[PDB]
Amino acid sequence: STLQLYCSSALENTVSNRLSTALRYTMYQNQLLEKIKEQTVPIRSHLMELGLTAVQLGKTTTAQDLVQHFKKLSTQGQVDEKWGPELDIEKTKLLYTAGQSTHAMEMLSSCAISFCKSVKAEYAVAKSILTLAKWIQAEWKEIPRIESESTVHIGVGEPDFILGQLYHLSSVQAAKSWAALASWAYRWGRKVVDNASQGEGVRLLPREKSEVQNLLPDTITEEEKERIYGILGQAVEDDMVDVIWRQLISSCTEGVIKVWRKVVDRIFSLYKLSCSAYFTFLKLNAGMIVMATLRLLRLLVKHAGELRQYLEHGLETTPTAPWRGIIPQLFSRLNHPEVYVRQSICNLLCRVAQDSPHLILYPAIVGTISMQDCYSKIVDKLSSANPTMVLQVQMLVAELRRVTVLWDELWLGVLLQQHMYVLRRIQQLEDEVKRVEKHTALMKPIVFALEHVRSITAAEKWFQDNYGDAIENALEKLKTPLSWIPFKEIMLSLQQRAQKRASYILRLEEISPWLAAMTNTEIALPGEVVTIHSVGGTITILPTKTKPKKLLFLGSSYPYLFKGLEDLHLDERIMQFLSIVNTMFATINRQETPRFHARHYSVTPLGTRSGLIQWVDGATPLFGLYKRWQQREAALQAQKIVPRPSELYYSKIGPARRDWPLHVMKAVLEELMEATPPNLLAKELWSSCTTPDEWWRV
Amino acid sequence: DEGHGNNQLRLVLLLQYLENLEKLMYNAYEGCAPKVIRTFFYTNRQTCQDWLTRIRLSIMRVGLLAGQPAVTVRHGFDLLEVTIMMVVEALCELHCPEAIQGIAVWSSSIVGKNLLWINSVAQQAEGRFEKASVEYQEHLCAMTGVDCCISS
Amino acid sequence: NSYAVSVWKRVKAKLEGRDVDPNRRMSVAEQVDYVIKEATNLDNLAQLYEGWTAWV
Repeated sequence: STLQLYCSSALENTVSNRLSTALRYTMYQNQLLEKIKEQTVPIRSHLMELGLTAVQLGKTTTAQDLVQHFKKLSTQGQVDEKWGPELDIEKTKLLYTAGQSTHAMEMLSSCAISFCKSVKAEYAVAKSILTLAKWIQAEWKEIPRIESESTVHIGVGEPDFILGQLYHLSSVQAAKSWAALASWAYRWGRKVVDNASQGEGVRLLPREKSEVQNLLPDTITEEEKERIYGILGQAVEDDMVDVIWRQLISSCTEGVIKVWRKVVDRIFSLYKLSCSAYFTFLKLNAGMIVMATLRLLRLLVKHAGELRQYLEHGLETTPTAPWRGIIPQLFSRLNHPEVYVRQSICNLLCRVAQDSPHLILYPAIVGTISMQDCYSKIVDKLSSANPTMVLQVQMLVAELRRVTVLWDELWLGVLLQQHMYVLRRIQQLEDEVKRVEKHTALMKPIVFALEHVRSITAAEKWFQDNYGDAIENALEKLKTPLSWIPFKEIMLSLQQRAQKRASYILRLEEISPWLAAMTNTEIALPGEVVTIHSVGGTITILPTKTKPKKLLFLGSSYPYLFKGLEDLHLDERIMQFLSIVNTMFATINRQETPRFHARHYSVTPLGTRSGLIQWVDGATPLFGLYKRWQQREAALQAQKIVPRPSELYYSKIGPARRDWPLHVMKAVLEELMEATPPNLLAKELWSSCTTPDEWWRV
Repeated sequence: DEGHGNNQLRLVLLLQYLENLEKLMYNAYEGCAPKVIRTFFYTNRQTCQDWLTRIRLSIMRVGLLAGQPAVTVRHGFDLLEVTIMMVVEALCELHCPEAIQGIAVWSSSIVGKNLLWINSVAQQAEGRFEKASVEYQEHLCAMTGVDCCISS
Repeated sequence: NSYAVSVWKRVKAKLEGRDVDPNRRMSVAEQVDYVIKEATNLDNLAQLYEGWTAWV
């Protein structure tokens, strides 16, 4: 805030500068300019500091106080200043061009595109802004070589040439000036290719060339020939579609020239996306980045043959590089239907793993367990050097898959699906007996499952076969050859074992003793962007719900959990989306005292129906405090839990099916809120603050 | 009352140099039995220059115009008897030329408007007279401050 | 695979502000107010499962 952050500093700075009786003249100007560029938004103070100063920024900041009030004159001044710095001053020209493009985002006066012809039309109009814009765009020749001469944008239909020319000239000389150009070019090339697939496109020079090629016979048929060539190039083995129709009417030599003309008519049509990808790669090399990465990935997957000469040439050769810790979606595109795309993705992954390989935490080792043609080459490539850190993570993934589910209880869970199947079989057997292998061979799926459970179970690693498999060989006594009453044996031999205690869980000495034995391992980064030092402490069965397994790591402290029979892949995509969102807030996460940040959830999928995620950071649940309040109320009433959380609703809903309340639940809701204090969490954060000032920030 | 139990909250929120959303909350919270909060928080939302003319306007029509000679109100926006909130409008004297500017106009306006009422008090004029920009008058005025000056 | 597209379109409409009405670009403030009203109405807060504990 101006006062008294800057106004109080400039106050004494002016005095220190007024006594000229060293270098107190440049820092004073910098302070005055910083006070001027605020924005937002004292206008009187800005004008005062401008007059005081009146580091060339003082010439561009003045152009913003005008934008705040006079858009036209402000744009005029900005475009006039942009023509000024012809000398080697890069940090100012790009900034001026960016500030003018945003102001030029109108689209309100409609003079830039309306004067687009003025580029080469013997221009004599209209306003100083247009003249300065044309004079600055004409200077591009005096210095991503070319954007579009005649056909790329207006030849086939595109946005105003002014914005493109400005974004291209802003490239002088090096940072973020390529993002504003690449994003615009790609967003407009998308619509260009859409309209092409819907319409068509052709140029005068190539059309005249084609007309003069197939002479003498006639140019009338050449009209339809060029029209179909344009339509095909717009809609786009695709090259063969051109000859498919070219050989239909004419059916005639020139077979190679036809494709040469079709690869040019569709050349300027995709030149927009080509320049977009070029600018995106240039910006990635020079330095949102995730947006550019996703844009390049979508441009490559959508169509790689045009222009492959750019993607295949810039991706492998120093992509960023790399961006492995930004976009993990490269694997989803590894199984592309066309060649020349995975060949480059593999090299990109190898390069990203060669440096900072911890970013790709189990990127392919988990994938190979269940695309595979490339995952195999990516594993060894990313695991050849220093095989200790890769073999360690492979054995960790193996142990995690072993500890999942385990399926020792899945047998009873799958057998419990016979609520009416076994009963129907018994009824049919009784009917057959009344009449007197059909009934015995009616449960073939249950028999197959009971056989698979044993085929997978074999030699607390010794307990799974001596405690779970202790009666597994006898649990199928009648189920194997055959009522089927002998079925609860195995269902209770494993269920009662867990029910014996609440947090029934074994230490690292369980089926996966390597954890307790792995007293030291290399850095693994189990779902993070470095502390996997030796091993966690212990695990738990999470008696809260079913069915996680918390386990620390004590990395160079970091809890996690397992999830059997759960596809922890969409969860990873949602966490990546949340990370991208949070990155979208970093631009505004600057005081911004309550920093915008959506709490993450580190999820690492270890195969289909599995996953290893961090349990939680320090965070108390709200239901915890609600149950605490309920217990406190129960204690206060007794001295005058249950609650229960679910039965409490039905207890006050009886005196009102589904049901249609309708018109009655809105009353039970009030009766419950009128009893439960609304300050349960409020007082929770209030007492949980050591100070009254920390309370406000919290 | 609510009138006094809200100006304190607004001033507190302003002291944090942030939390203008917390003040807009009360601005939308006025349903519990005013528009003054909409501008009381506009100092950190948009700027200190702005939200100053808004407070002046909110001071009417409980008094005179109170407008200053040069305020640039034309383009400066393209970026009940209380007896307490009136003096509580002293926030102007912080959004007013208090931030370096010509402050005498606002003090004269406050004096002229208080001439028609009572219980309106401004801030220390001696502490504001340090804007002379000349060591002569600066020393002539600083010697009157509550503190004891020095002699080299 | 016609399910993932149904969610992508829903997300694009929610970001486009076309969640409630696909023919009106509701402003950010209007969309926030609508979401707060729908997320705070006693009617909607009463037709929720008991496990949600909307009363607390």
